[PDB]
Amino acid sequence: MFREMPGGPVWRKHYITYRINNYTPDMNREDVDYAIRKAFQVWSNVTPLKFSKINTGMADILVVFARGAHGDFHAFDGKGGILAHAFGPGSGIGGDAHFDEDEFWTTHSGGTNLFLTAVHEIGHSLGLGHSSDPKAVMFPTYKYVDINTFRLSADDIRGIQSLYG
Ligand SMILES: CC(C)[C@H](NS(=O)(=O)c1ccc2c(c1)sc1ccccc12)C(=O)O
Ligand SMILES: [Zn+2]
Ligand SMILES: [Zn+2]
Repeated sequence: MFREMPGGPVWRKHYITYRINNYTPDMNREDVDYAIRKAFQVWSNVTPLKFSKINTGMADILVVFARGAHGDFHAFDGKGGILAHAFGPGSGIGGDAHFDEDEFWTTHSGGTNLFLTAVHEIGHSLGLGHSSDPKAVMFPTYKYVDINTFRLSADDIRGIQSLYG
């Protein structure tokens, strides 16, 4: 009762497209796109895939930020608890996930880093289950650092390598 698995854009588990039809009026909107472009790269760097964003149309997964609530989902509980969410990516209005802005963000980091989190969120995208504790970017602030200082560990590399490149 869920075998359904369609896809409009280049969907083949190999290439995943991401589109941001919205951001949030509080910080450089470009800093939200740039880091997302540098984030999807972290994966291509260690994978022979190709993730690209279309200027307009339908993308494998739609990203949208908001605060308080946004119709979809049972609405965020507020600041705390969860920091992000991700629904089964593959169904029509399913991949079009949304990020919880109910918290205080800052491109300068400090609070909740969206960059480090970026690579984490994508982890679920590639149906990547969770590990035990291999100091993976999953761990809370495994390596809290700027976006240009972002670096993976040999342990986090032992998880993805499971694909053999
Ligand atoms: C959605 C939720 C159940 C869970 N994610 S989480 O617990 O919200 C979760 C897990 C990892 C990280 C954050 C939030 S915030 C952050 C900053 C830097 C690096 C890592 C992370 C999940 O992995 O599915
Ligand atoms: Zn949402
Ligand atoms: Zn995770």
